[PDB]
Amino acid sequence: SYVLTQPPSVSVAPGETARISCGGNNIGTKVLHWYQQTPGQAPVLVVYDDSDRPSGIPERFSGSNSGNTATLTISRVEVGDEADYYCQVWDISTDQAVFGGGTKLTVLGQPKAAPSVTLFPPSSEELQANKATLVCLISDFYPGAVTVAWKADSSPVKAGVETTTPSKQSNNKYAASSYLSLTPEQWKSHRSYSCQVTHEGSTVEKTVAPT
Amino acid sequence: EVQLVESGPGLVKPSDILSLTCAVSGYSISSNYYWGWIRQPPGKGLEWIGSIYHSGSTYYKPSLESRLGISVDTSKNQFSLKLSFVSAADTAVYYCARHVRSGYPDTAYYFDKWGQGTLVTVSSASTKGPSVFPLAPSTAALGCLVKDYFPEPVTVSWNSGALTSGVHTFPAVLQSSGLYSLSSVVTVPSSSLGTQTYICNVNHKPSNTKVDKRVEP
Repeated sequence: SYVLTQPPSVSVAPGETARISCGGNNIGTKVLHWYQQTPGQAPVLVVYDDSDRPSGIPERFSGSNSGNTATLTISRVEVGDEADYYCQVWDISTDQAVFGGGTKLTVLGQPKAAPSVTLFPPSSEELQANKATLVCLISDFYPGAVTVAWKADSSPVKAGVETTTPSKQSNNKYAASSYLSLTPEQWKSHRSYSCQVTHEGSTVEKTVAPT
Repeated sequence: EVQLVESGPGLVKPSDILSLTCAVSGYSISSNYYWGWIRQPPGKGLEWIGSIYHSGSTYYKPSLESRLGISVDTSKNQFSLKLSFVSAADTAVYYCARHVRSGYPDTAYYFDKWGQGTLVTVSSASTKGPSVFPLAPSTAALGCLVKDYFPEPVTVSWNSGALTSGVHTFPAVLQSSGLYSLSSVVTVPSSSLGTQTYICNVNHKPSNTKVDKRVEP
């Protein structure tokens, strides 16, 4: 099948011009189309027929195609343009649509933001049901990675910990959550439990205790 | 003005048939265009599946052709997908999309109108509704823990949708057990705790679970 090659990632400063390449053998002989996809939503057509824009798409988005490489060009890049961009062709030799693997656009210069951490103890209701879950909710951080450590009193605990990947909040900051599953006996036998969130070298710790 | 909406089961057992339907609004399939399906496995790229014209003529992705059927019902303005012998590799968000034929000479199609997508999980595990527990406030953060459900997704609102500002519903964790849990938290004025009632409304369509849990201080 025909192959379209895109770089996995492109970074650009705000207000500058982002260029996203899409390589293919003699791709210049085919018409190429492009999609923008924001985390959690359906893709949106931004360019079709190499260089044309659907109504409603800003003139900042332009396309070109010649030789063995096509390019989506985004002028005066805004933080709001962060998304995954896909190129696409129709392969006449095999009657199928082919997509590139996608390029994630990052806009540089976004300020570091420390996480907000909220930690909840097991509910009375859950304890009544002979179970216990500590819930550590982590939000508003940038860049989008944290590591989470839990402690029972001062002892690190890894068993029973489940942590999500980071997710984009659309304010372009990130969120994640971590859960610690305990027995009611474990909950009762310690003075406190702590969720410790490390972000860019700085640790934010929150603690809860049986009340 | 043209809209597309996918529907069908969110859970299919391995080796069974995955079926979806796309309802079109704002344009008659009988008039024009190809109509087709694109999917996206969690965390991966887009993959085209196939398309159909009102005459019944189809294009199928060659790698899937042996397992694929696409049908069209112009009388109901809908078209459908059937993918047989599924495995976990077929867990994905499935989109329907209008396929526009380019005005250029060589055959070319692009996708100008898309549905919102629907998740289908392929798994042998049974549907399970969540247990919902209140996360009591000590402004104040309060919430609901939506524990141990399968499959995705779950929706959460607050006060039947009357409360929206300050709401943060977090993406679910997938546990080693194969079940999911998520939490939804809302930040509210500390001042309002004695006077305002707070209820999270949890909906898990796959198990027909509807829970309203009041969260008390």
